[PDB]
Amino acid sequence: ERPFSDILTSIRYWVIHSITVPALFIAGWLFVSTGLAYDVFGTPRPNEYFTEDRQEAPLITDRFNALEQVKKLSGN
Amino acid sequence: TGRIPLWLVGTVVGTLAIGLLAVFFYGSYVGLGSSL
Amino acid sequence: MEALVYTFLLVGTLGIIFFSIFFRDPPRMI
Amino acid sequence: VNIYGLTATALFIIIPTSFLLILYVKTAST
Amino acid sequence: VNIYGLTATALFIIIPTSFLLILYVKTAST
Amino acid sequence: GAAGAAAAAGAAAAAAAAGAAAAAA
Amino acid sequence: AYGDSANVFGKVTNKSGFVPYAGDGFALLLPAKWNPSKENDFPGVILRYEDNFDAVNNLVVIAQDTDKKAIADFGSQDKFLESVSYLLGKQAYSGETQSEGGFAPNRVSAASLLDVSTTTDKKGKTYYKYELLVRSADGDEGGRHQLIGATVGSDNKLYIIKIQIGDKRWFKGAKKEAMGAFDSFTVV
Amino acid sequence: LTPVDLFDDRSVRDRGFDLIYEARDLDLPQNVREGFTQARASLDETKKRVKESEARIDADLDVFIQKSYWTEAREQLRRQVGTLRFDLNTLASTKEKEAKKAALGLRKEFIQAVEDLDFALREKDQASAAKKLEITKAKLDSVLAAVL
Amino acid sequence: NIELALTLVSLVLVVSAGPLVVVLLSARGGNL
Amino acid sequence: SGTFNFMIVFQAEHNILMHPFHMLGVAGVFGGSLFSAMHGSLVTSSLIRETTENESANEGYRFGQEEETYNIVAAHGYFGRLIFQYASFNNSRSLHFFLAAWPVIGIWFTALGLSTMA
Amino acid sequence: KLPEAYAPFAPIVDVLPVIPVFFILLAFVWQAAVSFR
Amino acid sequence: GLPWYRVHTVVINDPGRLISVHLMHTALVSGWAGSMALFEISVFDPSDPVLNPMWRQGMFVLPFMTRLGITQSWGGWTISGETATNPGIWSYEGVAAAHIILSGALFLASVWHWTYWDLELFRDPRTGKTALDLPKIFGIHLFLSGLLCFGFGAFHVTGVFGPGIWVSDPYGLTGRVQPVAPSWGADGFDPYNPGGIASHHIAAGILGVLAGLFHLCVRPSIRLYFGLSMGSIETVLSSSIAAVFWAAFVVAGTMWYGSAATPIELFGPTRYQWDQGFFQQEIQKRVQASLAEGASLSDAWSRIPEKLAFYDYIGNNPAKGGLFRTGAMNSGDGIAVGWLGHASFKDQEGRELFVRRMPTFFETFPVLLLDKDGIVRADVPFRKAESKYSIEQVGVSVTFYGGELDGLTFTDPATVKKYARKAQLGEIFEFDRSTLQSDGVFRSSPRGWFTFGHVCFALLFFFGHIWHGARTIFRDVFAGIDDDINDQVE
Amino acid sequence: VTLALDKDDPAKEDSVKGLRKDIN
Amino acid sequence: IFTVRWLAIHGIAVPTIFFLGAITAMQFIQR
Ligand code: CLA
Ligand code: CLA
Ligand code: CLA
Ligand code: CLA
Ligand code: CLA
Ligand code: CLA
Ligand SMILES: CCCCCCCCCCCCCCCC(=O)OC[C@H](CO[C@@H]1O[C@H](CS(=O)(=O)O)[C@@H](O)[C@H](O)[C@H]1O)OC(=O)CCCCCCCCCCCCCCC
Ligand SMILES: CCCCCCCCCCCCCCCC(=O)OC[C@H](COP(=O)(O)OC[C@@H](O)CO)OC(=O)CCCCCCCCCCCCCCC
Ligand SMILES: CC1=C(/C=C/C(C)=C/C=C/C(C)=C/C=C/C=C(C)/C=C/C=C(C)/C=C/C2=C(C)CCCC2(C)C)C(C)(C)CCC1
Ligand SMILES: CC1=C(/C=C/C(C)=C/C=C/C(C)=C/C=C/C=C(C)/C=C/C=C(C)/C=C/C2=C(C)CCCC2(C)C)C(C)(C)CCC1
Ligand SMILES: [Fe+2]
Repeated sequence: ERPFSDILTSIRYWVIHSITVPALFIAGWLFVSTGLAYDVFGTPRPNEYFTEDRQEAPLITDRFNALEQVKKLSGN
Repeated sequence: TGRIPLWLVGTVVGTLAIGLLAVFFYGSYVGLGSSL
Repeated sequence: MEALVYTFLLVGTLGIIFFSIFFRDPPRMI
Repeated sequence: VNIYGLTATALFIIIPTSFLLILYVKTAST
Repeated sequence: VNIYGLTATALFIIIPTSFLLILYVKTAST
Repeated sequence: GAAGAAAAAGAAAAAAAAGAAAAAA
Repeated sequence: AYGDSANVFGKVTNKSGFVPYAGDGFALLLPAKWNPSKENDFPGVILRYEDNFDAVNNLVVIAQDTDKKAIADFGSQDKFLESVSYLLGKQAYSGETQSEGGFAPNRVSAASLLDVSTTTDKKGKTYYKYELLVRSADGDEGGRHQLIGATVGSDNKLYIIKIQIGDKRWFKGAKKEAMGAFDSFTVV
Repeated sequence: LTPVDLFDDRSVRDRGFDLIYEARDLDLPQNVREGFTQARASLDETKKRVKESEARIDADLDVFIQKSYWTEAREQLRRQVGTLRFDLNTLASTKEKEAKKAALGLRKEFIQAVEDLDFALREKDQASAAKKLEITKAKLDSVLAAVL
Repeated sequence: NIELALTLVSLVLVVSAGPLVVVLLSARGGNL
Repeated sequence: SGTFNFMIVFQAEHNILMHPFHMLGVAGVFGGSLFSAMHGSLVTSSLIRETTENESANEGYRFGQEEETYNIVAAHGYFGRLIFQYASFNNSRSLHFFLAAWPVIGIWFTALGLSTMA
Repeated sequence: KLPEAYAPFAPIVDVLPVIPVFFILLAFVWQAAVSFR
Repeated sequence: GLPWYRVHTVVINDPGRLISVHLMHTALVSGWAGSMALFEISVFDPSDPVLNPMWRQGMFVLPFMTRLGITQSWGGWTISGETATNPGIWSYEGVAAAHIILSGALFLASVWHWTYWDLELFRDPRTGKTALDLPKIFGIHLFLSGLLCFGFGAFHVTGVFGPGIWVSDPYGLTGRVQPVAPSWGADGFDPYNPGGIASHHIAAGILGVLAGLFHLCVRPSIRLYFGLSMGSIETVLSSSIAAVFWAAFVVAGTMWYGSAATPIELFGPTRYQWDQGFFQQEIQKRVQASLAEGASLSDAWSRIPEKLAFYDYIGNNPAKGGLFRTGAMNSGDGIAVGWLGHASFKDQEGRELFVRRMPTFFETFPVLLLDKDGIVRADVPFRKAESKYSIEQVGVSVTFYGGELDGLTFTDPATVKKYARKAQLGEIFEFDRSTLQSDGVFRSSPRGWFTFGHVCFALLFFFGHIWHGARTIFRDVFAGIDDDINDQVE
Repeated sequence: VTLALDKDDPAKEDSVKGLRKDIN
Repeated sequence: IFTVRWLAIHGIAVPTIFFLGAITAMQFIQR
């Protein structure tokens, strides 16, 4: 039953996947365009790479105290 | 089953797959990672 | 000295190539 | 040119060469 | 301790040792 | 931003209308 | 994690290719693709940026305290550069050679002064600006262009800028980054 | 350990040094880079080289022909003469429209005399090249009596 | 930017114009 | 070692690793080594029991025999459950064309990639 | 650029070179429409 | 008949020849152990244990005898650097002979089990065919294993009856064989605690006895008999090969990282001690302990042991080697003779300078002289045409403190560059390239060679686990598949 | 003159003295 | 429909269209 070619040619597939598929594309568009992707993953925005303390690349350089150090490297 | 033709699905879905790929080459020359 | 050893290993490899072609175990059919 | 490598080359030849010759001439006579 | 005598001893062993082993294991399988 | 959601909500209601334009037929 | 929106469909903030800088007593516009180097070549270095691509392309400012109030008090421009000739380095090869081509005997490097000027700013202080091409016996980068400019500030301190650009990069667009940084150098 | 040495080369840029640096920055137009704008903007620099070009033709090209120096006469006609086509258009584009056709018509036949002198110098025909040169100098004076 | 927008309109009217032949010829007639 | 100098100097002057035709050539020799091990193991794992455990299984094939010494249906029906059923080749003639065309087309590109960087 | 009596038609011209890539794709649409017979 | 790679499977069916063929392998392994220990004693140079120790000389199995108490020899010498007044029977040569005598005894036992293969013990009752009771056989051998484990831990290591193991200080200076006490807290799992080794083998020895008593009595499940194929002598081979590569990753892992079971006076320092500045920090900790109490420079650097300065050297780093740079570490840079001092660098502005040491990756590394705050001030430049950090212009002099060049200063710009390129390699030493005709490029320690074998063996034994686990689960289809096997598709 | 920390910083910089407590 | 074949495709296809919406908005982030 349903061998991958009566699904793609069925209209009930496209009365679902012309609504959920664009609303999921827009959900991915708004995850980044609202800046939330910069906050969840901690990637710096293009105005966040260099604070006034440092003008160089960060260096973690400390194992067990890295959690509060990367807060100081990022500038929070 | 057969309500829409499979070749018209594969044309249209293939077109905005080539169309989405052209956005990835458009965005490779402008904005982030454009070297300008 | 080692160049004598190098050529002996190269001549010896080309010897096995000569025997593997002209003295191969012939494929018997049926 | 060392004492090791000149005879390690000769042992890596002759000990596996002759071992395979022991098994082949055993087999080719059967 | 020379390069000759240490490997001439090893060749006078292994080249006639294995030759006799080629002929024996040929024969003992017959 | 807003215009990234305005034309997004436009085709969210256009494909809902065009998806119903053939669902009424 | 402060939530600021991503710059979708937005206007750029810097296409000038220059970043304004303000140290202590001076201000200049650095080449925007250059980054700070942790090197002190010379006594008196305040900042020293180098290119990200190769470390030959770099600039450096030098603030020496002096007893003189005007740059004319150091003599003329020809007598000034021979005092500050340490900017071009030192020949660390005191070997004897006559097989290097286009040089004097025992010289594996030969600086050539190409331009001088006496430009000023809106404050009134005159500068001594220089333009050299320092060739070497191996001839790396096709030579090295030097952009030396010097002045004494309002605190009796000699501010010297030196922009070094390899000649290979000079005709390929590092003249625009260097001259734009060299003209922007103003000591307040 | 010795310092590096300076040399007074502040007048090489006044003569000819900063000329290959103008031909390598890709921000200038190519008419500025190839030397085409500077020839059109200053009329006297073309008027200098055109009088110099006939000094290379009326005096310097026959000498290689009686001694039959062909590859020094083929390239005498291309080295400093190698701007004369571009120069004789700039000096002819300063005239009236019925004077420009008189100028470019004389300029067109001097081209046909040099290209016939070149072919005479190409098959090493000394009896023809010494004859094609006197035609070439006559068509040269007809252009230079029109555009300057 | 109208010069960029017309280039997109000229793209869509042509990128459809090939399958427009194939769709129409499939519906009416059918000798493809 | 002269080859190794040729490769190292090539990557400095032409950046061969970042060229897509060398990327396709690596995909042809990594795919061609994957597919050699893939096709080589499915055939080896589908051999009909012809010999005992005291003699090699390579004795079970006779040169010139007209029967077919392994089970293509069992080989296809194994790679079908391994990833997907329609992701396999039930056609052994279509299998061996793809087995030839993946290295040959990949090396065709890296031969042209080297010739475009020429 | 084009002659200025044709420069409003320059948006159409930028689409014109890629058209023979669509001609090889149209052979695949036509063969998909007959189901690759 | 059989192929060449399948000849040893004549032993899979009869257990008597399986005894005889493991006995011959056991005779060869202990026959190697005595023969390698005789070879290492015949080439070991026990003269300088401070600056030419056993790991410096290429001794591989001599640090394994010395790890478990054997410190004395029948030539008078010891390891700690004194004369043995009573070597006893358990010398190095006594143990090298005890493995050869065992090698011939195991040899004769293998000849016995080869001829008398058809023992009644190997045939089970009331079926009469050769069979082995592998759950109980495992229960016997696990019981003996935990009995030796508890015996080695409570008696040999703890020093209750045996001698003990090697214990040293953190810095590899004062190291002996002394008994340890077991440590039963959380401290016993710190692997640099030797007390956790004794506390291991007691606790794992007792549990291995109690587990052995389980597998002697409780027969396995039937569902777990078939699922692990217990009736085959190869499902114990696959699981044992799985046991011995697991062990060989742990064993080579603790050898490379260092542990209390791998002392650095026996196996050399680790690569993480050069990288993390382990001995350099302590050498500076002892100079600053003397400059703070009131002392001179040259009187403080003399108080550092010459053995401690030898650990702070890139040539004794095990990761500065080569795969075919064969032999002793002394064959590379020479036999170390004396510590040549501590090179201290000053320029013409009276500022100290510090050579950036060669990192472990670098075959070659440019010499840089940095200040206190970490800024490069002098180097040996590659281009000398227009330099600005040359030693000649900066005016770098070098003074030594302690060692053979104590109180001696070098201002010659050729001499200073020679010792600046030796100071990136660590502390400065004087070698001899004439005693062994040394090549000039470093080797790896036995700590690096042991790790190389026992990860290459642990990785090849992953494949042997894969092969022999596959031959048990797929034992019925080893010679091929059935003809009607087409029911597995739709 | 020099601490043991900023002697092992310009010489090795991977030092276990220089890496720990380096939040200052 | 929540079957194994449904969870196989939509484990792949649902985040794929989510990231393709994300990556497409990244082409228009200027700076
Ligand atoms: C009882 C007789 C006996 C004794 C006292 C010794 C004593 C010694 N041998 Mg010799 N040896 C013997 C028999 C003996 N050997 C035999 C029969 C063989 C042939 C197999 C060898 C082969 C041999 C070699 C090849 C070497 C030695 C070495 C040594 C020395 C150090 C041992 C060492 O560090 O091992 C360390 C031992 C271990 C780490 C044990 C590993 C066992 C693992 C950890 C257990 C895993 C399985 C276990 C069952 C798991 C369950 C545990 C629990 C649940 C029950 C020491 C002098 C070394 C040496 O310096 O000699 C020159 C050396 O290199 N021996
Ligand atoms: C895992 C077990 C283990 C291991 C590897 C070692 C290893 C070692 N122990 Mg320790 N020990 C252990 C368990 C262990 N011990 C236990 C359980 C005890 C408590 C009983 C002790 C108590 C102990 C003491 C008290 C001493 C050692 C010593 C030694 C060292 C020398 C022993 C040797 O090399 O024998 C190697 C032996 C063989 C390879 C077997 C040889 C077989 C012989 C030669 C065959 C012939 C037998 C006989 C002579 C003939 C009989 C004749 C008859 C037929 C008439 C070595 C480091 C000694 C030491 O370090 O002193 C410096 C020492 O004094 N051990
Ligand atoms: C209170 C009692 C006590 C005490 C103090 C100890 C103390 C110790 N035990 Mg023992 N032990 C005890 C009871 C005790 N044990 C009992 C009752 C058992 C059950 C029989 C064991 C079983 C046991 C085992 C099986 C092991 C120890 C180990 C250790 C050591 C741990 C520290 C160490 O070296 O880590 C080092 C060891 C590890 C970090 C183990 C991690 C294992 C890794 C994951 C294996 C990696 C290989 C794997 C295939 C991964 C693929 C390769 C990879 C590169 C991708 C230490 C000596 C370990 C040891 O001897 O190490 C030398 C060890 O392997 N113990
Ligand atoms: C796990 C096993 C092991 C380990 C770690 C060591 C470790 C060590 N041994 Mg010992 N040794 C062992 C087993 C081991 N040995 C065995 C089994 C024997 C008996 C043959 C010896 C005999 C022996 C002697 C006689 C000597 C050493 C020496 C050494 C040291 C130098 C290592 C070296 O040069 O490597 C060399 C490593 C390589 C060349 C890389 C091997 C890579 C593969 C195996 C090459 C094979 C490829 C190819 C098929 C070979 C064909 C080429 C042909 C021309 C030969 C080192 C401490 C020397 C030493 O310092 O003693 C003081 C020394 O003189 N060993
Ligand atoms: C405890 C370890 C162990 C044991 C007991 C066995 C035992 C067996 N294996 Mg397995 N195997 C192992 C490890 C082991 N293997 C590992 C680690 C691998 C991965 C390389 C394999 C891969 C393997 C394959 C692929 C096959 C076997 C086969 C066999 C069987 C016959 C072996 C034979 O005739 O060799 C004959 C070998 C020779 C005549 C010469 C081999 C010479 C090589 C080059 C080694 C040189 C010897 C060297 C001096 C010793 C150093 C070894 C080192 C570990 C110390 C036998 C049941 C065969 C089988 O199952 O048959 C049905 C088979 O096809 N084994
Ligand atoms: C690629 C790896 C691999 C593969 C394919 C096999 C395949 C096989 N093994 Mg082997 N095995 C492996 C690795 C592997 N093993 C390792 C690393 C070990 C430990 C040394 C073993 C130990 C082992 C034993 C002791 C036995 C087998 C057996 C078997 C067979 C039956 C299947 C089975 O029980 O698997 C074993 C199951 C697994 C490998 C899956 C376990 C994975 C768990 C869920 C992960 C837990 C790790 C944890 C969550 C991560 C935290 C640590 C992290 C920080 C690093 C089969 C031939 C049996 C056999 O031969 O029967 C005939 C048997 O007796 N294996
Ligand atoms: C000089 C070359 C470069 C040097 C290379 C050195 C390394 C060589 C390595 C390879 C050695 C040979 C491998 C095994 C070959 C084999 O089994 O053949 C099998 C065939 C059997 O075929 C059968 O032989 C029958 C005769 S009989 O059965 O053998 O009596 C015959 O009747 C029948 O027609 C035929 O089918 O052998 C022959 O045909 C003739 C016998 C070959 C004898 C071995 C030669 C050994 C090499 C010596 C060469 C000189 C070396 C010194 C100078 C450098
Ligand atoms: C005591 C110290 C240790 C001494 C050890 C001495 C003995 C060691 C002998 C080991 C060698 C045995 C190998 C026999 C090899 C052999 O007999 O092949 C045949 C063999 C199996 O063939 P069959 O299954 O048909 O067996 C039939 C029987 O007649 C074989 O006994 O193939 C393999 O076992 C797999 C490995 C083959 C690998 C072949 C070589 C592949 C690489 C070629 C490299 C050169 C070309 C590439 C250059 C770029
Ligand atoms: C009879 C007898 C006797 C004697 C005994 C003896 C004498 C013994 C010996 C023994 C021996 C003398 C042994 C030896 C052994 C050795 C070995 C066993 C080796 C091996 C090797 C190997 C195994 C190797 C491997 C490898 C290679 C190949 C290379 C490198 C890598 C590796 C390592 C892997 C007596 C009189 C006492 C009395 C009693 C009886
Ligand atoms: C713990 C201990 C120890 C050790 C011990 C041991 C380890 C032992 C071993 C033992 C052994 C290990 C033994 C063995 C034995 C063997 C035998 C006894 C064998 C015999 C054989 C035979 C008798 C054979 C015969 C024959 C021949 C020759 C040929 C022909 C056939 C026949 C079979 C008849 C010590 C001392 C340290 C101290 C004390 C305690
Ligand atoms: Fe095939």
